[PDB]
Amino acid sequence: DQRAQKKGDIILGGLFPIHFGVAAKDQDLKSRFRGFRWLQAMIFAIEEINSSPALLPNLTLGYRIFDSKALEATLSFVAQNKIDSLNLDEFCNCSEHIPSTIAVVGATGSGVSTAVANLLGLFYIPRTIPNDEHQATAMADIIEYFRWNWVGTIAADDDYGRPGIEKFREEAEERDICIDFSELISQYSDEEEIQHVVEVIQNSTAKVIVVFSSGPDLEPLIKEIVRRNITGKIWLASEAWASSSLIAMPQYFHVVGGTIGFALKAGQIPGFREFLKKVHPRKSVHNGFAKEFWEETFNPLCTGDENISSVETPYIDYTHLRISYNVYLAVYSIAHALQDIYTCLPGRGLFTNGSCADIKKVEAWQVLKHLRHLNFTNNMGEQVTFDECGDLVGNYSIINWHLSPEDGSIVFKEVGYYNVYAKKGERLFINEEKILWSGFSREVPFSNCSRDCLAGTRKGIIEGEPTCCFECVECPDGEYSDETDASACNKCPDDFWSNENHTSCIAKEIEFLSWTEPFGIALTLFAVLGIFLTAFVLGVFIKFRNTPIVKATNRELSYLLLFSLLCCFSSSLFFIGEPQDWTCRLRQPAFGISFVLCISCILVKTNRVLLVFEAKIPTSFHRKWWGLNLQFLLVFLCTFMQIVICVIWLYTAPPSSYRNQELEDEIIFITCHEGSLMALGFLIGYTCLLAAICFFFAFKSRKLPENFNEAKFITFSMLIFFIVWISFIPAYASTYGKFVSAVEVIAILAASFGLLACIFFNKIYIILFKPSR
Amino acid sequence: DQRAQKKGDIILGGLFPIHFGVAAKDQDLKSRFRGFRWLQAMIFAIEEINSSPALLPNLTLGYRIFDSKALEATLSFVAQNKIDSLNLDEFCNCSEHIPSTIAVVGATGSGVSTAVANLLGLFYIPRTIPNDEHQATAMADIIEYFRWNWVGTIAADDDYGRPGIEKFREEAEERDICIDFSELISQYSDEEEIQHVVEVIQNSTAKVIVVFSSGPDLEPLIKEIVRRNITGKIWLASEAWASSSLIAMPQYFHVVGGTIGFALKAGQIPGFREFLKKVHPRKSVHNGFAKEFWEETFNPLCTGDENISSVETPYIDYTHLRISYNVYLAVYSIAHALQDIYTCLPGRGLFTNGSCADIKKVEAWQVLKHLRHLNFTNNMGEQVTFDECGDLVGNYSIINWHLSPEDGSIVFKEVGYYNVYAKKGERLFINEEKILWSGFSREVPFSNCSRDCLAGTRKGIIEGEPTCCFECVECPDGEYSDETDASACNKCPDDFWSNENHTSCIAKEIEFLSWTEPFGIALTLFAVLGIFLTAFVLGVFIKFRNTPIVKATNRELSYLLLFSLLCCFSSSLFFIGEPQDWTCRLRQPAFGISFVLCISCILVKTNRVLLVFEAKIPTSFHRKWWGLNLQFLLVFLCTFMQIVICVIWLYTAPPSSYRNQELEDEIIFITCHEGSLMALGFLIGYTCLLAAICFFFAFKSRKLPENFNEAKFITFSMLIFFIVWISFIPAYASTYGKFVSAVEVIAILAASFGLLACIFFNKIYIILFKPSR
Amino acid sequence: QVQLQESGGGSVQAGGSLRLSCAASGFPISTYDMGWFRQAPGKEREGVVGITDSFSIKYEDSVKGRFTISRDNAKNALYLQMNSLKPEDTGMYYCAAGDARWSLLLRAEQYNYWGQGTQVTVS
Amino acid sequence: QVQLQESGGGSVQAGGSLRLSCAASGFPISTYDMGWFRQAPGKEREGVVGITDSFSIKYEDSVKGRFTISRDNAKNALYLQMNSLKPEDTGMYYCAAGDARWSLLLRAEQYNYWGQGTQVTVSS
Repeated sequence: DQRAQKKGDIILGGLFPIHFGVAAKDQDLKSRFRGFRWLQAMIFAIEEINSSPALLPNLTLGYRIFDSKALEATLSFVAQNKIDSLNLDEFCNCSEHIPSTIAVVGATGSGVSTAVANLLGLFYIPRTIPNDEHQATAMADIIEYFRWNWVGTIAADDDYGRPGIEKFREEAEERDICIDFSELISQYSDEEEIQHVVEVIQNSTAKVIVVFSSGPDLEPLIKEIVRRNITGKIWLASEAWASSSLIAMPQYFHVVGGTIGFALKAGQIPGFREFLKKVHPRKSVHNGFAKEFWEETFNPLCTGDENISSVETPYIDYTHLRISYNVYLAVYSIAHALQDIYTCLPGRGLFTNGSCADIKKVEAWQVLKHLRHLNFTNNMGEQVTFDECGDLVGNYSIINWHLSPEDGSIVFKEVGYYNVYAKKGERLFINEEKILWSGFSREVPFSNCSRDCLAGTRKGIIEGEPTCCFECVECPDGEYSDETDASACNKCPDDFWSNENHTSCIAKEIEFLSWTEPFGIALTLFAVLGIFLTAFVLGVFIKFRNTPIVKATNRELSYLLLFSLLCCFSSSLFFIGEPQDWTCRLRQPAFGISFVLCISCILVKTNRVLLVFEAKIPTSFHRKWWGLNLQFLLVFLCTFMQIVICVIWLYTAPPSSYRNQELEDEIIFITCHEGSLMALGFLIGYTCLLAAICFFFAFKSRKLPENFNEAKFITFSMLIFFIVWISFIPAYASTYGKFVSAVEVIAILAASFGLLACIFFNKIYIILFKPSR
Repeated sequence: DQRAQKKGDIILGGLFPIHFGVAAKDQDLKSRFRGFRWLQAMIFAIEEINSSPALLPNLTLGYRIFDSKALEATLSFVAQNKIDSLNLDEFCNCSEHIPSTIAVVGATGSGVSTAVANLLGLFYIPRTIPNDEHQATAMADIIEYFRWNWVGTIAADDDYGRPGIEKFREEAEERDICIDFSELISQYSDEEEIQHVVEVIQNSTAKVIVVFSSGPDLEPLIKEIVRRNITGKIWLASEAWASSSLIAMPQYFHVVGGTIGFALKAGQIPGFREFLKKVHPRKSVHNGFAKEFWEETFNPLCTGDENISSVETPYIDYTHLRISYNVYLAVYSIAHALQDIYTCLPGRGLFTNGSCADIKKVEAWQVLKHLRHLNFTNNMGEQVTFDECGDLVGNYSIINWHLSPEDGSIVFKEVGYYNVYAKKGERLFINEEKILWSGFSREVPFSNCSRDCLAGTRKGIIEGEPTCCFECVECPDGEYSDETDASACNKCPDDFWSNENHTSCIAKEIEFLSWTEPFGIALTLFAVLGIFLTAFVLGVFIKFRNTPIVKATNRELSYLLLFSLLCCFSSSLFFIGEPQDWTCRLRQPAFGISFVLCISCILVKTNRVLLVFEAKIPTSFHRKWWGLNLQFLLVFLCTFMQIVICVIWLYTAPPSSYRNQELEDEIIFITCHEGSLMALGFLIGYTCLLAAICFFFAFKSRKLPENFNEAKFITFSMLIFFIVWISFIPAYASTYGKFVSAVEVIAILAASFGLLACIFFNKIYIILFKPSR
Repeated sequence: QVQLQESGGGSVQAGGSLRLSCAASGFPISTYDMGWFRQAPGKEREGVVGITDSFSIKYEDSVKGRFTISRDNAKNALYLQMNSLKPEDTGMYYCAAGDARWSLLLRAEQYNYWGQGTQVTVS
Repeated sequence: QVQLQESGGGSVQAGGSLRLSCAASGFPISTYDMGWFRQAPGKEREGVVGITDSFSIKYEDSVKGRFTISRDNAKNALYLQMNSLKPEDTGMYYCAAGDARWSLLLRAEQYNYWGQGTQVTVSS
């Protein structure tokens, strides 16, 4: 409801939205503020228009005041050009006059005047105070390069402190910032309740934090935690304009030390004291309602001559008022714009109606022109161009606090030289190093909730819980990733063991049934002793056969016994060695033929010791063999059926089965990998049946005494060795030992040694007794 | 920019937002609308206040006009009490005067005036036209009880048609309504493009549909599809105020017939023609800008005497204008509220400031009072109380269309009597039956995309596809739900077969090794013939033993042969029958003892035909047996070791194994379920070895001629029957046939028949030759 | 990004029990609590119950044991079980999300978010 | 009730490929699509490509051979893959929602919803 016409038609008046009521403003600011800033603005104006050559010498000076508030706020916003355009009231003898109000203070408090100015076309935002959204952007900009995931929040009842917390709420998610707590502190807070929230603070273990509390609001907060003396704590004191003012007590920085906070350096107003000294009781021709509030705040029963010094010096608490400096800069910018349009080029604007920028102004549309796209360079600050989002933004002094043992106080460091606006850039401009607080501890090495676990692991996530907290769990078997903290766990090469990562390998030692290890030595010793005894029995045989008793007995019998032992032992030697498919083709028929002809020699010895008889006729064959050819062809027919069935399974399809080991996980052993070998089992069974034959001829040998009782030994040795071989063959066929050490080899070598001990030893002794054989 | 002060300080003026420009309104409505409704309102006002005893005789009448539009719309909204409260302009000799404007038309077009009235405190929404949100609610309310899932959508460029489509978009999801298409139709649309959208319409097969097109917009839509003659189509013509007006051509209803659509019946204005006839050229003392637009729309070079009839009769197209009737009702309600406050009780309102409802009004706050909580009962409609969401809502006439062969047109049926507002309720009030359109086809039996499949099935869902479309897939085996379309497929009782649902059963026939089926008959015949031959051999034995040759031979031999055949056959009989655990305890020792003592009789017959010899000494036993006691005790020792090992596995733990069948799926056959029976196999092998013994004594019998050559038959029968039994026992032990029909029973009965044929037949023949034995 | 819904508005006698469920849309209640208040139509809004950000409750003498409130961060939902209520338990139940104090939630006028105000009549 | 965010904004060469992925929030794409247009900053908005809610696509004369558009109902998001691009790739990709015609979507002003308009300056 105030109305302050002043030097020039541009009249910077109207009700100030910062005041919400007559009583509010009377007992909030004026009772001890009090509207002196506009007096300084008018000084500067009258001092600069005297400097200027007739800047705006059009209208006069006059102050008339009459003090929700929306009705009178808009009514004081009402100029006179709006209510006299046509307005043909027969009783209104109106005349042309144009005032125009621009200044708005406390715009955040009341937005109805802003809406009115929007609808009328006279919108003028200069809140001239920089908004807290830029401070939230700055706190985010210090979030990224700290390289830390979550952070805590503390707020208060301040109206300006809310938009920051909501903005943090909608910006945290897209760049994984987690919030553990965000609680309000009032002017007075309960004791046990504050203890409860701080207790859940230690419960949360969210050590990094940002506080939006004001000075008197944060003073109790620094007070309570002194009692328990937990002092590893770091803060982020935003909007810390009054840095170390209410926290200046000693032993407090033992808890609240090392805090980094934003600040704005404010240029001191030249002669502020003498600016405020001019107001005196009842010598004031202008601003009569300055006089009324002076009367009503100092009730006027008495006190009609006191000065400001006589009053209780109300100019110590506010040495430099933020709103005063902001409106000072705003009015300076407006005056500079007025000077500019007084000295602008001859040219026109961009708006169709009201395009009259001359010595006489129409609706003050050039002022917004010079605000939007012109520099200011006022009050030794070098201000940026006025913008809607940010009016006048300077370099934010991110101050750091250091304890001073020599002074017992806090020293400030301008090491933070940065701003979020695009005047210097969107990137980093902060100095991080060469500072300390009881050591180098602000890096907070354990600010991340989860650690970098060992390679080959998924940072398993709790469902419905922020991605910051992850616990590491081990990748499935046979799969391992190289670098740590790998979400895409990948397959690992099969060349290493579990190697503290639970991996798998396929390349290991391969059993070739012969190695430098002692089993190979033992089997080689058995083989060489067998070969040596075969050589010795060959020598004794060649000794026996040199005598002319040859062809009086059957030399072919012993000759084929020697061939049988040689081939059966050759099969035993072929049994060991590196196993492949070609070795199996060279081995299996050899095994079959060795078995069948060794056993055929046994049978031909058992059935008839002496020569066979047959008819004497001339045929294709020779005559001297005296019937041995039938025994030869019987053994031969066995041999054929064996090798022809061998070639039958050869040419049809090579006998290769699936590659199998003892265990597919860690054991890689090459085997025969041939197959079931049904016909091989059939011929083995036929050989066993042939061994079962000629038992009764062995019995016809047990009755009669033959050649001084040698065939009985053959008979019982037959029995015992055949039964032991047939009892130990399925153990080899079933037991796992065949992989580690073949049992068939030892079984067959023992059987062959027994078979030779059946007759060779006995008749060697006999010929040692009687050489005539 | 119009300003119409009228009878009473309440002045229903201001710029009408329905007009967007001077040229717009000049060449859109006034060129042939033209603002005659307010003249009728002022008529009603003047003769109603003549009827009333001085309702409001305070202020006079006066019309002054001067014709975005926001600036002048708000400027005409500016009264005079707002700009004279303090407003101490030294040149403004203002005086007190209070107008107040309420009426707003076309509020949806421009909302800035609504915001101005909100901020000032003079908010007055009477859009008086009912909004389309209620129509969307109505179309939903007809969605539910049709019991159909999805529906198609067609829209146009109409501004009012959008909010319906978006509202349907956010309400469809929570109650599974699927949308297949929603496309816009302009004033002119391309030909091949429309063919393309209709082609994808047949592709979608979404037959039920709702259209938001206006009359001239939907006219081409009904036009194009005539060419191809697809005529099974049904529509939902919303906002069909002009029902069957642009679609009235014949053969069109062959395609567009049977459409149900909303409508609002509008009461005819009494004397509308004579209301519009009063305007005449240049005899009009008031509304001078009615004169200006009459001059400029009939350019004034000539035509200075023509009347409305002389002009091309512009009152045929709009017989009843919706906006005219709506503003008529609104001004009637306002006048009735003014009459009420003129005749209200002595009492006060709810507001604090401006609480002066007298003959003199302050800011028209009682009018909203009587709108919010008072009835109207105006224009024979019985209106409901004015509400913010719905101002004045009547019964929605959901009209149905019927082809009239006798008239060749469409007859309307008010069968739809419903509204969405809470005046009648939130539930159904619609008549559905007793109507037809080429039959009873509006139920649309196949409106659901998926059918009710057979019981026990998952309505399998395509991922990322609406739940309306589901395809049915068969539940896992052994699981079946009773009723159709069961998501929670549940287990079924095991008492029925697959029964066209792929179920499982466990209750089937159980094989008890004996049944009325022919296998049981055959085995019973074998058993009875065996019993008969045992009776016959018992008779011949009692014939043999009556002779005094007894005790000259061994009667015990034949007596124990008879006992052996009896017990072995009793074991064979016990072999069949229902198998349980107790039967197994009574069976297995019986089998063992039968085997061992039958074979012991065989052995004691083979080893020595005549009596045994031993020393003659007096002992505990008697003397006449002549050494038979040793044979008795040998058989006895076999019997003991058998039954004592039986009791050893009895008392330690009952011999019960896991319950197994041939196949656990469909076959439920009770078996012995005893176990491996290792000791049983051991004793069976020992019995087989005992059979292998005494071969050489059978040979000492082959040499000497005994009792006229009877033991050789015993010997070869021994051989053949023992080998056949030992060759057929493992076939029974391995073949599945043991489950369907026991093979051990036939094997043992054949063996016993052979064993008796060994000697009994031969010596029966012998005694038939020589009775002396 | 504050959105809430209410479910469980029915009618029971004095001895009847009532189930009330509140579900959020994108809002994690771990970051901040949500207050539930009772306001009979035609009268001012009073906070019968209230939950702090932590897992602590603040009741009044009219909801001793009769009202149970359950909150969990994972499901971002609130549950209210009422047993053996006094006959005038009829009223409007309102949900709010907005930074406040321990006792400032009992008065319940500092919340920025405004709920739909579902009306429940039990008698 | 429709929200969207841009991703994959990087600088490539003339022959390089650019990937754009945008996921809708709180709005299923079954009811209607989400059109994408390319505006050179400092002038009027132009629609290079046009999506149809019936899974149809509409391209301008030069789009063939360099633009691929992917959209599905299950995942309710949009992919834009570019290769063999024109040398002057500087521009802003604007996303719009709202029922319109084929020519109406080509002009691209009938959509009621307005996106934030994230811009990437390839300048190659």
